[PDB]
Amino acid sequence: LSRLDPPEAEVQIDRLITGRLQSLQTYVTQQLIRAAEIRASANLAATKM
Amino acid sequence: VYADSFVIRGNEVSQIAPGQTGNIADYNYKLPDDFTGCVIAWNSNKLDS
Repeated sequence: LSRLDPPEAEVQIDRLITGRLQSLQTYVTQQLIRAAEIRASANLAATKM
Repeated sequence: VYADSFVIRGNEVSQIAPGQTGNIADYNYKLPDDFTGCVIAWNSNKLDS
């Protein structure tokens, strides 16, 4: 936002937002998978208790 | 439709585009970065020279 001018920084900002959102979607997916695993382990632990 | 008009040099027409920088682009006439429309220019030496 300081080297490049408003409308040529946009495709750059668009690509940066896409890259930073694709890196967060997979993180949320892995977090959901690990949370499901932790939930299954906790259900097993509660049954054993 | 809004239509604007003015007279400038030949190579200076390069400055007429969204988000550009220069004498015309900064101190005489500036298009918004999200401008939509057409820019039209033609030789006028027979009249303005």
